[PDB]
Amino acid sequence: IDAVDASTVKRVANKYIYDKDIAISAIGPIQDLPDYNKFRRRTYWNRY
Amino acid sequence: FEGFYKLIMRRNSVYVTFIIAGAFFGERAVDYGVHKLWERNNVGKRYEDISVLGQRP
Amino acid sequence: IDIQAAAGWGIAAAAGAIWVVQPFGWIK
Repeated sequence: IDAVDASTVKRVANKYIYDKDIAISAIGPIQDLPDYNKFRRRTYWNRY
Repeated sequence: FEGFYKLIMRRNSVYVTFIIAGAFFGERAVDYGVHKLWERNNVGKRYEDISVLGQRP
Repeated sequence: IDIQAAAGWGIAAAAGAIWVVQPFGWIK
């Protein structure tokens, strides 16, 4: 646990989160929930 | 190889530069290739192909 | 994430300027 520093978190997040496919499971009143494509775009920041 | 490749899909600033460079080189190559085919299809009809070019009298 | 991004976006801006304005010959 102590070996997980700020640079380690960023490396792992880039391996697993950055521009990665996601799975979505929703139930109930979910018409206002954004579509898969919106959620997929929000996996990366184009300003960097 | 991998150095530029990993920078292009990871940083939008690098990707934007890649788009700008591709537009610069891609358009120049097309312009060069179009002109070469234009010259090949028009042999002997150019301004510098005139035989009497330079002797008006 | 701040200095690297600033350097990257400045490089893109410089590349865009050379692409829009072609200063070939002015490089003397």
